[PDB]
Order: sequence, then structure tokens, then C-alpha cells
Amino acid sequence: PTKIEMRDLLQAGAHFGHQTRFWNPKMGPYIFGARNKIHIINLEHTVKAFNEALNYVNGLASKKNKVLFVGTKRAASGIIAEQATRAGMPYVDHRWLGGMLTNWKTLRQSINRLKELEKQAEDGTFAKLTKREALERTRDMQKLERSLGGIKDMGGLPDAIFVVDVDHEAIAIKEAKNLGIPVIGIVDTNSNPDNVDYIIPANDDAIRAVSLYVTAMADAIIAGKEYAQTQAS
Amino acid sequence: QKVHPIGIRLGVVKKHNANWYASPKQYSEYLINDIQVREYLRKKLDSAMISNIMIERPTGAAKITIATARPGIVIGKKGEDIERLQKELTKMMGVPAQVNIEEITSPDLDARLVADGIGSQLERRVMFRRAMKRAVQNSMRSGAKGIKVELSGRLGGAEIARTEWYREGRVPLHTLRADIDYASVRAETTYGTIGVKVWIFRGE
Amino acid sequence: RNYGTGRRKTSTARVFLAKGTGSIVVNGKPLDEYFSRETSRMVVRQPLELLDSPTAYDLYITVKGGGISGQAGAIRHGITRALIELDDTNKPALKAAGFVTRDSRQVERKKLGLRKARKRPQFSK
RNA sequence: ACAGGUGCUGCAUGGCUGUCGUCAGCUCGUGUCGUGAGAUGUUGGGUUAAGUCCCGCAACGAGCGCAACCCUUGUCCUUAGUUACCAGGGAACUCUAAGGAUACUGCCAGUGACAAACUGGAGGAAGGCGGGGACGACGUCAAGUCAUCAUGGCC
Repeated sequence: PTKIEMRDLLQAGAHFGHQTRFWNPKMGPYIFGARNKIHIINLEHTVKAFNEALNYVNGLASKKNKVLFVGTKRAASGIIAEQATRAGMPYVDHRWLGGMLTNWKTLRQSINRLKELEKQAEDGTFAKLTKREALERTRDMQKLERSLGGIKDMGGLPDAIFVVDVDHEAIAIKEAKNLGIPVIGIVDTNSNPDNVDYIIPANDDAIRAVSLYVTAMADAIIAGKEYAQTQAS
Repeated sequence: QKVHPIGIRLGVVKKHNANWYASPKQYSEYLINDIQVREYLRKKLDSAMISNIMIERPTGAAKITIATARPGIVIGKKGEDIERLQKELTKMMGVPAQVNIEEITSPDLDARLVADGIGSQLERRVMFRRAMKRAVQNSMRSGAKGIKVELSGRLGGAEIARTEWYREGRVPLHTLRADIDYASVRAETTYGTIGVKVWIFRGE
Repeated sequence: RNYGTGRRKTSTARVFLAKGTGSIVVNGKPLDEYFSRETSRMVVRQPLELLDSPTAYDLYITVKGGGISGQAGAIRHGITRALIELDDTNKPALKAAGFVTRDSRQVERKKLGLRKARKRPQFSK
């Protein structure tokens, strides 16, 4: 899992990039060439950067550090949920609340409210309550769960943040910059690669590639976790 | 501009202080006797910290119930103080009357007590802002759900009177079942009279 | 011996329905004598004509309280009440008319500062 | 000593009150932005009696208003049946007065961003806030009151 094989990325379509007019000079070195008014990310640079990022994330999984997942895009969100559930790491997919980590202390009350609503659902509280009030309370439950559901078990600040579509997720990148916590991101041609510790220059507009990258990251984290268990026994 | 919370709350979620039945003609004198007793008792017990008083007069003997933060001094040593107050209260009124005292679990929760404290603070020239902040903080520590304090007048000896209010907690005035406690007291500061308003919301 | 109660904006009336000649007596007196208004007579006979049963059943009426034109409506509502208690099927058609609906309009409060329920002192410049 | 003053100062004040206005508004913590006054939230697409709720959105939440709670009728039920009521001396009905029952867009069909909502229909006494009242947010007018009462100063 530490090494990401070359051919599969080409099959996934990572190499495809955005149109020339929206091209960003800073990316330039990563883009080998442009064909038919479409930029092409170079295979070698992305493979090498992905290898480094996989090594770093496996290193964190060895020490049990918690890495956040951000899946805002409609395509990214569902796969992020599935992969994060297996990884055991927190994720947010439907929407990214402004200042989540910077104002996490305020978000503590909302997270606790979600947990206690889940508890009162578990313990059968609905029967005592009226039907209409039970329904409205359950609707508030669902609305809170969609936003905070993944991060509710984080119980802290993530040591590392994994993000896709850096251009759309720029706000979280600013929050991570202010905190100083490492951020690993997939940056497509248009997206700005600044203010990120690790750059993975990959296309994010393709469902198949997004699935490939998230799967690789989750596999690395998982293998780090079993390696951690081996030391305990 | 704002209705007295207690008056509106009497209807549903509160019990009237005075609960006695009398005929039309008897009513006029009975009410006046009750008001005289309340005023004299307030003047006599002003030094002590006292909450609102619940008075019930049946035919003949009257019965009085007083709740105060400090029961010990009002009782005196072996009831001596209360016995003297009772003899005077018998003299002013008719058939011998009986008065009983009920201890208060918490003085901060009761609205009157905090306002009396703030009035004494203003009389002793403690800064009004300090008085409001400490009075409000004590309630939050005690566990009262909400407390609000408003001061009107020439605070600090200012030529122009100004009104300063401080809130900490939900204090829904318009919720009739909020059972909010309101008392009004006046502080006799040398420069000018200062009006102190205290709102305490313990819940439903 | 079906019985029912109908009211109109003050009055209560009690109606008794049974088979018979169909003569109608109001407050121990003839209906036509009791009511001096053709409109009120028409309100009293409004429901029976609708389904063509004017004389089918004997009617016994006592109506205290309220006024001349409210008592007629109360009698009508009571007749409908007894008829609906008698027969389930009539209820839908009588509902289509709406005579089975108790009147909710009553003389409202005079709001202080207003001469009447809503009349306000005019001001002239 | 003083008491006393409906003598002055409402432009020194407390308390009370009118007013914009029962208009839907006024803000606060934290987070973010700007050197800064400050901005965001509170804007925007829909919706409402409403900052009413809904969906998006660097905002996340809270307060205080709105709404709710309370009073009064409008159908029905229980309780008691006199000084009321008598349908046939009775307690059935009316009424009187202390409690509950109902109404909640609950249900059917639609229009609707698969949403809040709205449009019509059944039933019901009552349908969308069923009608009325009470409740008057931060503040605006140095707005009215020293002649309810209270108090600073002045006489």
C-alpha cells in the first residue's frame, strides 16, 4: 500500500487536466504538456508525490494520529463516507462549516447535542414525547447528523487534514494554515497549490480517480494501524 | 411601559400573597389593616434581609408568614424578639395574631433580597457597575437560570440621569409560565434617588 | 321521541321529533302567533322544505332567551339536530346546506377607548 | 430642635404612562475580514400574520422580541340537581361551575429545488391564526407627571 502503481492512475484518468484558459502558472512543472487545449499532468511527478504522501500517512497511522477527510464535491462525498468508515478516521462530506477547526470550541456544543440526541433516540425517549415533537426532534437530529456526523467522534483537532479539490476547499486550507496543522491535498491544474505541506497534482473531476486516491489513502492508514497492533502483541 | 410580571402571573402560575375572604363592607377595612401591617413590618425589619411576606387573616386572630434569609436574629434568643414584635402587632390590630417564620434555602434566588443588597451597596457608595456585576454573578453561581438588573438615575453623581441594564441568561418576560420574580427597591443616595429593578427567572 | 338542542347567538331551543300530524307549537303557543315576522317563520320552516317533509313529523318547541330573529334560527338548528339524530343519510345533504352548523357569531366586546366594538372617535383638523 | 408647603425645578431624579408599534425589529459570544470606523452572522432563491419556517452561504450559536403558555366564548363529555330545570311528583333536557375531549395541514388530491409551503376536497360544531381580549423588544421624542406618592437641590 505504501507504493502506488503507475499504470492504474493512467487508467483512472488522473493525467487529464483543466482547459488552458484557466491554467495556473505555478502548477507548470507538474504539467508535462497540453493536447487539444487540455493540460496533461505528468505521471512521474504525481507518482513520486503520492509515494511520499503515502509514506507520511502510514507513519501517522503507526502512531494512531487522527487524520481528517474532506469530501465536499458531490462525487467525492459518498466515496469519502465509505472509505472513512472503513479507515476509522473522521470525515465531512456534505458541507464544510466555516471555521470548523478554528471555532471548534463552539462546535463542541453542537457535537454534544448530536450525541445526546442519539442517546435519547437509543434509550427509547420518543415514546414519552408527543408524536409531532418527536418528529421535529428527529428532523433536527438528521440535519445535525449530516453536517457533524463524521467529525462527532474526533474529540479533538486533527493532526493532519486530507483534502480533494483544493480550489473549492480553499477555506479549510486557510483554517489549516492558521492552525499550522499539516495538510495533504490533491490539487488539479486550476487549483492553487500554495499553503499545502504536500501536493498531489491529480485530476479531481473524475469519480474513478477520486475513488482510486481515497482507496489508496485508506489502505495506507489501515496497514499502519495493524502494524501498530503488532507492537502491542 | 412594561407590566408588572407578578400581576400577570397571578392568574395561572402564581399564588396571591393575601388570601382572605370578606364581605363588601368588611373588605374595605380588612385591606387597610393588611396594608398598615405590611408597611409597619417593613419599616421595623428594614435592617434585616427579608423576602416577600404572606399574610392570611381569618375572622378574629390574624396569621402572618414571613420568609427571611436571616431567621436567627428575627427570632431572637428563645423567641424574645418575635414575642415583642408580636405584642406590638397585637396592639396595633385586634384579636391576638400569630406569626411564623420559614427559612429560605437560597437568598440569591429571591428577587427582593438581591435588590435590598444592591440598594445597600448604592447607599454605601459602592460603584453601581461593580454592584450589578457581583449581584448578577452570585445568582449564576447559585444556579438561578436567569438574572437581569436595571439601574435608573444619576449613577455616580452624574448631572444627567442614565439607565444601565445587564442580562445574563434567558429571561423571557412574555412567557407567563416563566414564574419570573420581580421586586423593586429605592436606594437613598445623597446626590439623588436611584431606582433598582431585579428580574430573576428560575424556570417554569 | 327524539330530542335535540340548538342555539343561535344567544338563545337555546329544545326540539322534539316524533311521527304525527305535523302541527308545530312554539313555547306552548302556535308558531304563527308566536312569530310576528315572515322572515322568522321562513327560518323556522327552512329545513323541512329542503327535503319536502313539512308535516311528516310532529314538532314540540320551547325556546327561551335571546331575541325574535335568533330564536327562529335556534329552532331551525334544533330541528336539524333532531333530524340528523333520527337519520344518518339526511346529514350529508343537510350539511351541503349547512343548517347543521351552529352560529359562532355573537355580540363582541366593546374595546375601551372605542365607542363601539370598532367605532373610534373621529378627529377633525 | 422642628413640623409644615398642592411653593420652584419632570432640563437633577425614582416609580408610572403616551408614542413610533403588536411594526418585525434590536442585538451579543466565538470564529473570519479590514490599519481603521466597522463587515459577516441578520445577506441570497422560495415562504409566511412574523428575523414564521426551509435550502444554500465563512459563518457557528445565543438572547430578546414573533409564535407558544393564560382569559373568553363556539360543539361534546364527567361531576353535582338547589333558591334552577318538570320530558314523562322526576332528573332526562336547559342552565349554572370545577374538570377534561377535540384541531394537529391529522387525511385525499394536486403545484412545488423530491423542501418549507401553498391550492382545492372529505369529515367535523369548528381548517389552516376559528373570533375577541390580555401580553407593548433595544430604543425615539430632555414626550406627560415635584398636584397620587417618593427623593436631590432651592426657597
